[PDB]
Amino acid sequence: QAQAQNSQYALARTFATQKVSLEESVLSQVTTAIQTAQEKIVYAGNGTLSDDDRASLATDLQGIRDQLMNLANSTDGNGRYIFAGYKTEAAPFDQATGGYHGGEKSVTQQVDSARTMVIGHTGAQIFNSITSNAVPEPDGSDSEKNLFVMLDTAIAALK
Amino acid sequence: AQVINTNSLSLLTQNNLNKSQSALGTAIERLSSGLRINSAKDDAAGQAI
Amino acid sequence: MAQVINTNSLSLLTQNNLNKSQSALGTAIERLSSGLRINSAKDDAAGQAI
Amino acid sequence: AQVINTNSLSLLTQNNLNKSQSALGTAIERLSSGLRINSAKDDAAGQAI
Amino acid sequence: TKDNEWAVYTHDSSDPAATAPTTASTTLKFNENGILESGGTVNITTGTIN
Amino acid sequence: RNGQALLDLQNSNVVGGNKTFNDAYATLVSDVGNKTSTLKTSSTTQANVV
Amino acid sequence: PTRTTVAYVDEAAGNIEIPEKLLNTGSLGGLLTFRSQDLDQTRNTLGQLALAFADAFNAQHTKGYDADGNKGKDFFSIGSPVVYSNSNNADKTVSLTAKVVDSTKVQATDYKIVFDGTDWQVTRTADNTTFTATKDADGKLEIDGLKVTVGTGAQKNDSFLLKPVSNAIVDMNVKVTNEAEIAMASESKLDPDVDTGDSDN
Amino acid sequence: RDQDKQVNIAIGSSVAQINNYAKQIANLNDQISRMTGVGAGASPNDLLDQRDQLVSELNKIVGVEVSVQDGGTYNLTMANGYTLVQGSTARQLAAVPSSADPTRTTVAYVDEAAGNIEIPEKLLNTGSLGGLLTFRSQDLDQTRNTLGQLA
Amino acid sequence: TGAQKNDSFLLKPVSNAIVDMNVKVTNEAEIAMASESKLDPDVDTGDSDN
Amino acid sequence: ISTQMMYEQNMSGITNSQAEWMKLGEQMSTGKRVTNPSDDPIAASQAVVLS
Amino acid sequence: DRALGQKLQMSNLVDVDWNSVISSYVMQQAALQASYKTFTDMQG
Amino acid sequence: KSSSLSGSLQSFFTSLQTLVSNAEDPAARQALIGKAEGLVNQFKTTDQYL
Amino acid sequence: KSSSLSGSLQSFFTSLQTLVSNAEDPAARQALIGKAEGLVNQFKTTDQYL
Repeated sequence: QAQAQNSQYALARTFATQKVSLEESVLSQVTTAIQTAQEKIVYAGNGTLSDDDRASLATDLQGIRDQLMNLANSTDGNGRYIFAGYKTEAAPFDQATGGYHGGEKSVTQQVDSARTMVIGHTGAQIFNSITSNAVPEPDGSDSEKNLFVMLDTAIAALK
Repeated sequence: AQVINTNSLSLLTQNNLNKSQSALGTAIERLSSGLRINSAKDDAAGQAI
Repeated sequence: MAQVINTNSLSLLTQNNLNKSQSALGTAIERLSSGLRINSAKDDAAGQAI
Repeated sequence: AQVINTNSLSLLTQNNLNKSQSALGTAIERLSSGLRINSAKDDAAGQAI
Repeated sequence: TKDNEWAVYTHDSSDPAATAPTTASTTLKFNENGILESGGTVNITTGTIN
Repeated sequence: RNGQALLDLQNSNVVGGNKTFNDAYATLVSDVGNKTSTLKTSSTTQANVV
Repeated sequence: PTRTTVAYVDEAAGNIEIPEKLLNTGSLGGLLTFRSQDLDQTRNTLGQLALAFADAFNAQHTKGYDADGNKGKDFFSIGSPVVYSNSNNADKTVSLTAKVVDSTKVQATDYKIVFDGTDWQVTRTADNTTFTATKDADGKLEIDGLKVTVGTGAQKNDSFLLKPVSNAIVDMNVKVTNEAEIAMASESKLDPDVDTGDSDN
Repeated sequence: RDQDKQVNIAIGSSVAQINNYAKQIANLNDQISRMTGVGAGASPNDLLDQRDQLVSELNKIVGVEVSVQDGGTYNLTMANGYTLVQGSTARQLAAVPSSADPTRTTVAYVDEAAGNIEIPEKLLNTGSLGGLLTFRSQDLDQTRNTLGQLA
Repeated sequence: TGAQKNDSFLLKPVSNAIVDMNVKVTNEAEIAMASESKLDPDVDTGDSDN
Repeated sequence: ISTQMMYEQNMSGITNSQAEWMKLGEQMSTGKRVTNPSDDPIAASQAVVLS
Repeated sequence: DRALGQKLQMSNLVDVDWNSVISSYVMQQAALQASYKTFTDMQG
Repeated sequence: KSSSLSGSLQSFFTSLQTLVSNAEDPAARQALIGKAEGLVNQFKTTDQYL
Repeated sequence: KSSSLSGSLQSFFTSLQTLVSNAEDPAARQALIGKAEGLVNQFKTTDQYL
């Protein structure tokens, strides 16, 4: 019984690793994307552009926005949407509204007799939350949470 | 595995080599041309301006 | 101390050490190729963020 | 009676040996020439293109 | 088709005149634990040849 | 565009209504695995008995 | 009434039963006591094991939903207890139906139950512990993990034997040919305001 | 498809074999009867063990039941069904293409005065005959039809 | 004093300390760092109070 | 009894241990845990999904 | 990179361990060698 | 040990752990009910021997 | 010597050091939680083995 139980925990641990590793690379690309987004917005701030240059920059922001949204909707090596929570069978977001459609519960699994571990970071955690080290809005209005709302609003303002 | 077939480490190193190659080619291309910008890939907005 | 797992113990205990060593070897070769200490999400959790 | 070796293994291995040799010959050809396509069907569409 | 009770039929395979009807030769009965209760006696007859 | 339509089918759950082609093949694989495993086991167990 | 047993003949009274405790000599006695004490005890132990499994399984299995979205369909079939009358009792038509409520308290033993004239005595035939029949609060028998119905026209010394686990394995089988049935999710695939997707484990 | 066609041949040969053994056992019953009748206590130790040996071999051919009778004769049953051999009397069997699917082979037994009732693949599925039959019917057909289906 | 004369009792203090023990915190905002308060006028802590 | 019993026990042991020897030979020559779906079928199913 | 990860996953899926199987093979074949000899005398 | 009921239960719960990790796997669900049938096979063979 | 209370506890305090350097940081704040739980894991597992 003991040896079998150790094997069982070994398999559960295997699968936790399996998910987390792939999530790592997708998130790496996510962070690079938003970094270049920040940089582009700095240039959006420059006030010596020709208005069509601002529109061009809007087109580049649109490219970046599309890339981010592509990353968000990604699946795993079984076709399961990784960022869906439990709803791994369906596309979790909408490229129009920026809405989130997955289950806002993370996925759970136990790997050893004590460590019960979470391996699925349902999208709302990642793209619709700000951590309490929150750069606040200077006017008292609620701080934005939806990355896509931010970038779409900026694209509209530029265009 | 079974007779170190399809070794991971070699493939990993090959990928890192790919990245180094790309960086090298970019640098030589810019240094040779005399421009920081040679295609829309360099600076999309700057190209237009 | 009867063992088919002895005259076998000897062996595995060797295989385990080889596994540990080769894991370290892979880490070293990967880093030395990449030119970075931080490659995964687990070279440095805090370092990733900073 | 199924156990009969009949050099099951020897044949077994050999099969795999010639398969590895097939792969090795592909590799050596590509290595010496520099080409990825030599037969008609290393890749037919890419060959035409 | 009735737990503790069965219906039983008989035939003579050599005398074709013993054609079995749907009428059971006898019904058999069982007590509160499955032990024979009643019903198991009958006399059977066939034609005779040569 | 119709070519894209054909490609799209590769993901679709048509066969089982909830199962696609590929997972249906995987289902066939698991069915054979289940049987062969259970029957191997039972065969050897009864073999020990005899 | 399901056994063979060794009896001696009296002058004209016929056949008499004697305890295997009396006939425990050489081969015969070895056979009887092996089959009764060793073999039936192991039978009842394996029966208790099988009992709880399928049952304690189904009981927890009911809680979840399955891949079609319904409340999952419970897994195992299992053999039901059998109770026996003893021939010398008054009536030969009162079969005491068995009554199961708790598979975590079954005990792997035969039970002898007797109606003593004002109440009942119960015993576990391996431990042979004697105790007056615990009842439900409604006039019927209770024993640990099993419960039993009671007759009416009982003899003074009406003596029953209960087998709560022995028949368990004989019918036990998988009732689920279809993979969709398994109660995997904790919530429905089809409830209006909760989610389980395909992955809720 | 060819693996179905292969099993049909063995089914036929095995039915021929069950017919072969049944007669041997009948002659053994009769010859034991006569030998022990003349013996007046002399017991043909070899032949009795021959009876049991042939029984056991035939038992492997198919699901078989055995029992002894008054005098010393045997009864043999297709346990799922009925008793075919009693006294020195043994019945017959034949190999037939099934009524529902004449493309596949199945066994027909005869209660000689009653008829050669075809037994399709249902009851036979234990013993080497059954070993062939349940494989071909449950395993092979389900496989072929699932390949054909998702397809 | 429900105990009778020389009735005995047994404390095994840490026999289940580890088994019971669990974590009670998940949020980044949860951890206590400042040496005094932050929601009051008579102190200087800021957020970076370590 | 004991003579035929000895020979049969010996052959049982040899046959089994031999059958072991062939399995590991197959695994080594192939380079794999599995080729047959009775080796580890679940692995093969998740393998087709991965493919 | 996604392909690299997938290929690694497959690799661990299909293969066991290098040293484990070679070692167990060698030992067990030694034991088989011994079993042969045991029978060889047993027939006496 | 082919008769080891433990072995069968261990295999069944291996199936269960693998399904628990991936609730979707048709293979694991189907194999789990298969291992249940093998478990009852062990049970039945032991019981019939007794 | 890898799996030991010493190693996990050393790591926990090292994480706390990186935190005391950066009271504000949410990432460091969270990373501390994980190792804090890992101590729970080690304690539970060891005691349970006893």
